[PDB]
Amino acid sequence: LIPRKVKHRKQHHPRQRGIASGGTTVNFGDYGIQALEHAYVTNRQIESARIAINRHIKRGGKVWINIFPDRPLTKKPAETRMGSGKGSPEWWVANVKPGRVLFELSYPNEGVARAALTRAIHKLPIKARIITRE
Amino acid sequence: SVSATRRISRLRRHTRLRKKLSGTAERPRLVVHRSARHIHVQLVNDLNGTTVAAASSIEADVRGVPGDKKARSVRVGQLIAERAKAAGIDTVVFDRGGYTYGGRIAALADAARENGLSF
Amino acid sequence: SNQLRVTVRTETGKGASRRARRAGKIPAVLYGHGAEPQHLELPGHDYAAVLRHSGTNAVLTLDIAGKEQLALTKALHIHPIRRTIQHADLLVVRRGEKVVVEVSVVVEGQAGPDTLVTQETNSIEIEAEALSIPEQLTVSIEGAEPGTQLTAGQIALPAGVSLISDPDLLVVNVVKA
Amino acid sequence: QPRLKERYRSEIRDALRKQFGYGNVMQIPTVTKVVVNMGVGEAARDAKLINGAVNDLALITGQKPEVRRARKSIAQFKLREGMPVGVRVTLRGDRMWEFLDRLTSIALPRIRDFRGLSPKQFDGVGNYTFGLAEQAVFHEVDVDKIDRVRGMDINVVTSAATDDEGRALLRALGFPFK
Amino acid sequence: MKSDIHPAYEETTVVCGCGNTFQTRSTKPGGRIVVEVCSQCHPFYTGGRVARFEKRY
Amino acid sequence: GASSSRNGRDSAAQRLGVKRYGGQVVKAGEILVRQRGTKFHPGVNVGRGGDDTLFAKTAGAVEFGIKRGRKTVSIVG
RNA sequence: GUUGCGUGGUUCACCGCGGAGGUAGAGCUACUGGAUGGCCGAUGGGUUACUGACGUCAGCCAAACUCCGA
RNA sequence: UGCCUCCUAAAAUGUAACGGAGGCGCCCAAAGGUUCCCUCAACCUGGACGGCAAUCAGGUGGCGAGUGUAAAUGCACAAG
RNA sequence: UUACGGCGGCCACAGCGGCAGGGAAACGCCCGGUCCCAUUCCGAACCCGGAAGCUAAGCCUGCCAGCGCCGAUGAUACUGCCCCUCCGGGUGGAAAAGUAGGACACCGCCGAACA
Ligand SMILES: [Mg+2]
Ligand SMILES: [Mg+2]
Ligand SMILES: [Mg+2]
Ligand SMILES: [Mg+2]
Ligand SMILES: [Mg+2]
Ligand SMILES: [Mg+2]
Ligand SMILES: [Mg+2]
Ligand SMILES: [Mg+2]
Ligand SMILES: [Mg+2]
Ligand SMILES: [Mg+2]
Ligand SMILES: [Mg+2]
Ligand SMILES: [Mg+2]
Ligand SMILES: [Mg+2]
Ligand SMILES: [Mg+2]
Ligand SMILES: [Mg+2]
Ligand SMILES: [Mg+2]
Ligand SMILES: [Mg+2]
Ligand SMILES: [Mg+2]
Ligand SMILES: [Mg+2]
Ligand SMILES: [Mg+2]
Ligand SMILES: [Mg+2]
Ligand SMILES: [Zn+2]
Repeated sequence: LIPRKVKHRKQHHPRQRGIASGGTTVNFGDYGIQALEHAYVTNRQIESARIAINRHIKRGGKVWINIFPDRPLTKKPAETRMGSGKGSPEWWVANVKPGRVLFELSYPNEGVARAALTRAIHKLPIKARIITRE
Repeated sequence: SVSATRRISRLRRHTRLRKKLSGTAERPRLVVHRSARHIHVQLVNDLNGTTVAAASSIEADVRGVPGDKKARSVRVGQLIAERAKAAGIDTVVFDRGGYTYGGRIAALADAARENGLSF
Repeated sequence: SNQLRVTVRTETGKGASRRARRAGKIPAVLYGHGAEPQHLELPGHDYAAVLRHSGTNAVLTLDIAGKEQLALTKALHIHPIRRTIQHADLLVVRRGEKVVVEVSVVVEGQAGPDTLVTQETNSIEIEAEALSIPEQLTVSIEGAEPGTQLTAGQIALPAGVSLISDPDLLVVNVVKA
Repeated sequence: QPRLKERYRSEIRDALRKQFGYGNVMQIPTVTKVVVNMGVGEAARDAKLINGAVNDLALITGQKPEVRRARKSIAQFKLREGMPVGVRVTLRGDRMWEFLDRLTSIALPRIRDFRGLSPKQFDGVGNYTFGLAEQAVFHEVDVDKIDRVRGMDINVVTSAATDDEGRALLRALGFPFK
Repeated sequence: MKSDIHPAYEETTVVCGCGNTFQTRSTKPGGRIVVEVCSQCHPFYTGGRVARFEKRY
Repeated sequence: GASSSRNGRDSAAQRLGVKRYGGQVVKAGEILVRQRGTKFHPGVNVGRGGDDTLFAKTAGAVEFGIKRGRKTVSIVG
């Protein structure tokens, strides 16, 4: 995942403070992964947690990703003193506040879908949990 | 419609010159309202919105004046000239009302300068 | 059916709503047919059980210091992390008024061929009077072919109940694979 | 008094009340303006329209037209802003009825292999627009004393509300339709 | 602008070869416009292979 | 080191803003709201100025208000 | 900062009253951009399992976005 | 390396870094003064050559166009 | 006092739209281009001289929450200052969104009809 344009190539770090206010409930699917703590979730971490939900159900189902990495982070070159400018962009971060639902899932069986979302919490740099549509 | 266009296009010309011409208690504003049959006139004093004097062609004095519609404009110009001097007014600002200065409104103002008012 | 005992709030603010929640109470308001709103506490664990069962609409019979009054449950406020009721809005009903209520929609059936049954909402807003004849509205998909999308029409709505959401809400969609 | 206007208030004015049930006589349609333009797009190159498109609509319609300038620049047409591309004349009153008469009587049956104007050319409101292909339709220009041929399209704006209400008006004035 | 810019627009007698005539106002110098076809002498104002076989045979 | 001083420059801050607030007695000629454009508009006894400076014409107290959406600065004489 | 000579509560704090704001938060069919899943489908590509503009229904994001707004 | 605009800048003003973006060393004898008048872009339908888009006519359109030149604040009452 | 004509205050709780009704004086369309005046072309507009026709439209009045607009109480976010290792707590302020609802404006002066 990567955007096709951004208006500003070099941005500040998005601030990691506050309980989330939007996307706090499961809207598309029946099961979902809710965050519990602040972290930057990069596009490599989403595509790794996506292919761990897909390759455990192996057919059927539908997987929603209502989180997109559109905020860039920058990186200096390797052996460099401080302060000759700001570095070129390297990573792509989606700011994840506590309470935010990351992945969602509709699947007919309960124990397979719940044991597939656990295999994506172990790929993400947060503490998380599985919540249901009531 | 040709009637809805003329009403909006004249209260837009009238609000244009209203930005720069107000009228006060020592210098009122001689507003005109020209229609096809008659013309009206009133001094308005835009600080409290209170007409101090008015005149028109719908009353029986102007109705009997012989001549055309310019000739009935001179008579209503002479009336508010001697209805403003009966209330302590000798200088006013003039208000076209959105209309073009000329013809009947110009004959109203030329009849109000020769009878006391000093704009 | 749902007997429930409330009390009127002494002090109303940020610090007193926190002291009510640590004592096992839920703060709420009761605004209705033009009257002034009451500011009242809920008993907590009892209110969480008279809407876990008996649906979520769940016409309540309040006991405001002796006086009796019926009320619906308009809107809750759930904390995103504790997942506990913070604050309720209740509105009164005098034995039949055309209120607006969102209600559950379930799906009954199994599709035969390679068909993925997808749904876009679990609720439609229907109007009805007091003590709730309506409940969840079953949509019997018989196992149709994956080309037929089910709209807000072709719904099995009961009598005395009108559908006033929109007659184009896609509720069940079936596609290939 | 032009002969098509006094014919308009003699039988065309009353036959619209039987055909369309108007309650009041101010609802009867009447053509308001006839707008004629060339649209000489071959003037971004070589800029010659002075004796071309101005001194022939003066002979056809009756008065001097308006040299319309461009609004925006288009490079594929080699057109820059503020450059003469159109020549418009607007006909009102007595010169309008003397043009709609002189069109249908002596001009419009001189289109080469003419078989009728299309009655589908209304714009959803009741305003009619058709086109021509040459200047020699009108007898007021002589073909020996002109430059290159050029055509015109003609609007006829009516007070009618809908299409067939405006189609019935121009049918009685003398427009052919197929 | 409505003074010695516009061309001469005087009354003009129009005739046709059919015999129709009327009288309007046009820019033709002289007042003697003569047409050869009008709105009353022109058409449109006044109105298989199997059959070809037996015509041969 | 990559010489990324492609953008290292700024203008000078122009000290804009409101200079005399409401209910504050002013003299004749005192500048009330220095600004770019007409963020504030001239009302009674307030002139605009050449670079939209909104000075005072008459001594009195300053009061703000609304006049058909555009907000105004006026002086009670 | 000190000190001489002037001026004398003009300073400062709190309560009351009159004032300008665009931060935190929040919102976005209120704009400029980013963007997830549906429905409809302009074009494009081989009669159309590929492309999915513009709209529309739910859920979102922004130091250089703001109808709002402590 | 001086001047000009934004953000950083924490809702007055001010505020640093080899922090994030761009402009300037002009042009206009009307693109200045004044007086009077006008409303746009985009889209929909109709139209000879005419095309996605020249010019024309009619609908819908409250500012999405426009401002000599960068951005901000402005401007439809118009500063267009 | 009024299914009246002006001028303002106010700038959507007032705008937009739909549906009915209205013509005493007025307002309007309208009938004409000799006269001052007028169109980058046109008596369309601006202007002048008129009073044959009509409430069809503008305008005015009544009724509609449909699209817009306004909008609490409560609660949460945020936060000044204190207590705190963080989490959080005490005291003082308090939104945005949403919900209940509001709403087809209200007020002053002059003229004309009634009185
Ligand atoms: Mg949000
Ligand atoms: Mg600056
Ligand atoms: Mg200067
Ligand atoms: Mg010293
Ligand atoms: Mg205060
Ligand atoms: Mg404040
Ligand atoms: Mg800002
Ligand atoms: Mg923020
Ligand atoms: Mg967008
Ligand atoms: Mg999409
Ligand atoms: Mg912001
Ligand atoms: Mg500041
Ligand atoms: Mg500050
Ligand atoms: Mg440079
Ligand atoms: Mg000039
Ligand atoms: Mg200008
Ligand atoms: Mg009458
Ligand atoms: Mg006329
Ligand atoms: Mg009517
Ligand atoms: Mg509140
Ligand atoms: Mg609100
Ligand atoms: Zn003939």
